[PDB]
Amino acid sequence: ELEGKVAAVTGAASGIGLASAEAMLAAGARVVMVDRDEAALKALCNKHGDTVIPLVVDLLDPEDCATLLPRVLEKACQLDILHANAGTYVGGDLVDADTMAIDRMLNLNVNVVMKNVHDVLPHMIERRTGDIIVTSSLAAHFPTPWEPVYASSKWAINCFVQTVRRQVFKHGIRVGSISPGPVVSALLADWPPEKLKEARDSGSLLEASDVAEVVMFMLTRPRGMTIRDVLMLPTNFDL
Amino acid sequence: ELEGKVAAVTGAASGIGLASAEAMLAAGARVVMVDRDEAALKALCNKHGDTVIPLVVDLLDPEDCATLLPRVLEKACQLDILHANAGTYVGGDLVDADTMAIDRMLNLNVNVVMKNVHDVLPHMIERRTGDIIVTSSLAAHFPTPWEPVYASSKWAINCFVQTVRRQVFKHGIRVGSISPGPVVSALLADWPPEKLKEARDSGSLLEASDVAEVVMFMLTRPRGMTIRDVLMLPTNFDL
Amino acid sequence: ELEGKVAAVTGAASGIGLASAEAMLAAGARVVMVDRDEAALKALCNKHGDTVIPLVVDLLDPEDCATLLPRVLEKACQLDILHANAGTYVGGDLVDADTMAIDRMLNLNVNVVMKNVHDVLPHMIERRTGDIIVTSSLAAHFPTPWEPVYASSKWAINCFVQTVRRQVFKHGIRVGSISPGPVVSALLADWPPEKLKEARDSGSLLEASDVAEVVMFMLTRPRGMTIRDVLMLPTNFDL
Amino acid sequence: ELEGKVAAVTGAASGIGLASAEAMLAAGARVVMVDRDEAALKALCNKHGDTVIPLVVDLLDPEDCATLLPRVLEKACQLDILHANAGTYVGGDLVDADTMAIDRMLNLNVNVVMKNVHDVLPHMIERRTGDIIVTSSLAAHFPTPWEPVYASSKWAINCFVQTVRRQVFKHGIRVGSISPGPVVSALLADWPPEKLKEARDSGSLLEASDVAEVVMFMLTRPRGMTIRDVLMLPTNFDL
Ligand SMILES: OC[C@@H](O)[C@@H](O)[C@H](O)[C@@H](O)CO
Ligand SMILES: OC[C@@H](O)[C@@H](O)[C@H](O)[C@@H](O)CO
Ligand SMILES: OC[C@@H](O)[C@@H](O)[C@H](O)[C@@H](O)CO
Ligand SMILES: OC[C@@H](O)[C@@H](O)[C@H](O)[C@@H](O)CO
Repeated sequence: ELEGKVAAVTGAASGIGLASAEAMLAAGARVVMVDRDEAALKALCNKHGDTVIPLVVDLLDPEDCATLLPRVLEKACQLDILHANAGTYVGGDLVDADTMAIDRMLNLNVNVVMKNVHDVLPHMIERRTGDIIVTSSLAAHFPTPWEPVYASSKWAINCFVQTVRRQVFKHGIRVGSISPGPVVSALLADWPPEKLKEARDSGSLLEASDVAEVVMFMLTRPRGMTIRDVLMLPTNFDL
Repeated sequence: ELEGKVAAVTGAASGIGLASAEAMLAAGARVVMVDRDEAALKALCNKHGDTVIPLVVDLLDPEDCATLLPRVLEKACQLDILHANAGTYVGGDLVDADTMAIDRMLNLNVNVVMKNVHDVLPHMIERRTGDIIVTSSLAAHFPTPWEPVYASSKWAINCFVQTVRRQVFKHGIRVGSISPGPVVSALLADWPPEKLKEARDSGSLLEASDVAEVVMFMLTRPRGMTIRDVLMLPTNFDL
Repeated sequence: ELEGKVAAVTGAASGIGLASAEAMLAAGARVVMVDRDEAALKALCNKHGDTVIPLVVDLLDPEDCATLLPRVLEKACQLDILHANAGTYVGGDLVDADTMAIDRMLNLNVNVVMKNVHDVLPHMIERRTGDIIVTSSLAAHFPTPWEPVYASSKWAINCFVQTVRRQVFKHGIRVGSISPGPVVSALLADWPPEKLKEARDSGSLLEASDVAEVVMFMLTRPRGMTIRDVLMLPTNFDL
Repeated sequence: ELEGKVAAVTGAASGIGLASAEAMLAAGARVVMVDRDEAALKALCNKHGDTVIPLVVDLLDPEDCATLLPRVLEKACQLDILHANAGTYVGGDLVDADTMAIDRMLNLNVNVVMKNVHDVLPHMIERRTGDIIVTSSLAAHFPTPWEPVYASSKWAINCFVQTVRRQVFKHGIRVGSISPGPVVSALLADWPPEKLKEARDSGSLLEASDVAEVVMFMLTRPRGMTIRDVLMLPTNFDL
């Protein structure tokens, strides 16, 4: 079980963040779902009763990112887990892409992730026990030619995770990430035609509910042990 | 459960291979323990009844490595899993080390691992379903200055695993590895004084029984999904 | 020689960008020095005569980053080389650092670098011949525990460079980077006390004039060949 | 110039080792060419006069690898440079390849390289000044799916080089490697049909004489600076 522990999930309104939030709830926890889409959250706040706490944060406003931390402790307190799942996608060639989404992407996939971790760590250091999981990707361990802006952001995540945990583990904290291949998501529309055609694998891609069990296996682990990364991909995906 | 599946484990006579073999047996499987030490195996063949099949193979004789495959099918058949856990250690500076152990190490940590995989794959391609797990290390993802010969071998393993699975997954096969930090083992005597002192962490290092559960989680996984690597280390180990 | 070719250098007002700009000038080229400090540039515009073109760009305003490209072609045209040397530093623990510099850093070390490349590439694709060099770091190939925010940005650069060149080389373009260890720079004040003490190596660290010769060796290279990266560090630096 | 320095080159009888040996000779040095093919060496010993010293070493006999070091000091002494260029190739799928060449390859591409370095280092530590260059490959920085056995060996080389230099640089020694893409070589016959077709690039591949100049640039470098690696590939090669 997850006893009476509290967890926060960015981008929880949909996709992996959604699957991760629902799986934590099952194990017995209050979960604070964070995303920009309140209308999407609303439907979750009721058919999930009481234990689902919504928190609307653009997360792309420096003022909003800082709202995050205290608001969690305000709304529920008892923070023991953070899951920075918030992420986007930009694929194809570098030209033919706008300067805009780029900025927005790296800031959400890198800047936001770091700031969130930076802002929630003081709590865990006083309290001791802390747990942090970042949503990485298979692109963190491969130079995928068709997503230069996306893979690079995940390479930054790879470094950041293993390096930051080296300066925090003395305070009873665990840090890790999940590096999944392609997964069913609205983000699949943001792909280029390079591959995708690959993602037509009758090896039904990866289901977002499957990675959540890995997240649980990472959380539900002897405190003495830390799982820093997990490389998972659809068996019938060529990479 | 592991139904009536059969598995083979190199270096199963002790350490991680030993923990891995025992955990498979629990899930319900015949396991072929492979190692050079028959006297060590003997004690396992009886107090583990019937389901423990011994196979004495030096594994450092080209003639013996080839004995491996048919002998498994001879002794029990029904091979669905291979675990290349056989490995050794060489630490310290490069000078002050003998040319000999080196050769012996790389051959066992690289040459033997590959040959074993090469020799058991034909079976799985005809049969379809196959599963392969290689025992890697945290050194596969770090340039540890105090074990030049050991880390490099694990970097080769990192490449080999993810690259070989790209040319086999079309035949219903899963390939992956486990990259654990330091673990209680007779190999701990082979360490230099560089760190080790680190391994005095009252964060009781890593227990070999804990990684075995990760191996099960890798095996006991939807066939559609493949876990390629798992980074685990003692929480109180600085790396 | 660099014939009548033109080059642009970000952060050219000081440090590696300064050394790189001066070395190009020697080989025979007009160089557009780009930086926020006009007063620093001014002194360079006169004691370097005619061939030094200044361009004041904050580079941390989306409106200013887009000013870059046309202004180069406006001020001098004939662009054949881009050098994205602009970068900053953030070291120490993650806590004890402000959310602000972080954002500013990743945006300059990642977002700005990409946008600059994105905006200058169309020219080279029409013209054919193009050359791009990014200033990376030794941290691009190591998880330095004491600079989590800086190393991660360089890991992104490592991916970005080798991956972007795979989708441009068909148009007669070369892309690469330089990954130097610590070098004498005003950025040395931004270091933590972790190491630095190392940088007291009577092995006089690395001189910024030495890396510039590597840049020339990268540029001054058979067009048929592309140098993608160069790992250089002070001989007496432990990493 | 290379003053009156002496250098040793493994696999110098042909290919990159051949180009490297000839380029050193030009700069002014005695060079000991090492290879299994005496008949190939013979033709070099005469039309290259006096400064070319042959040394026939199988290099795949543990007894022969140890012959190496003293014999160099026997034949010429004054060793200041070692170049471990000796290497082979194995491509295609893992099945369809023999256990034999594999063993032979990893031993020559990994075991032999290490042993050679291990055996020549004591000299340089007493003498102080030393220089070591290992012939790596682009495969050291990519998981090439069509050469599992070759790339993995180069990943080991990548670790070995940067990690070994960390425990030797205090004795006035420089260590590095060259990571070139595909190059014209008799080893081109050992390729699979996967790509090769790529190597039909009218971007004339890479010429072995071009990498030698990089080697010189690595050697001919301020002692205070060490070039640890150089990533070079044919501009019109997709990787
Ligand atoms: O939804 C994005 C996906 O989860 C990510 O993993 C990459 O797109 C994939 O790895 C391709 O490299
Ligand atoms: O028993 C060996 C250990 O399991 C291995 O993981 C390394 O020694 C460790 O990672 C140090 O880098
Ligand atoms: O000025 C910054 C320096 O050039 C950079 O290279 C890193 O600080 C160094 O590598 C430490 O890892
Ligand atoms: O002759 C071998 C070649 O030099 C090597 O570099 C690889 O074959 C190439 O990189 C393919 O990955």
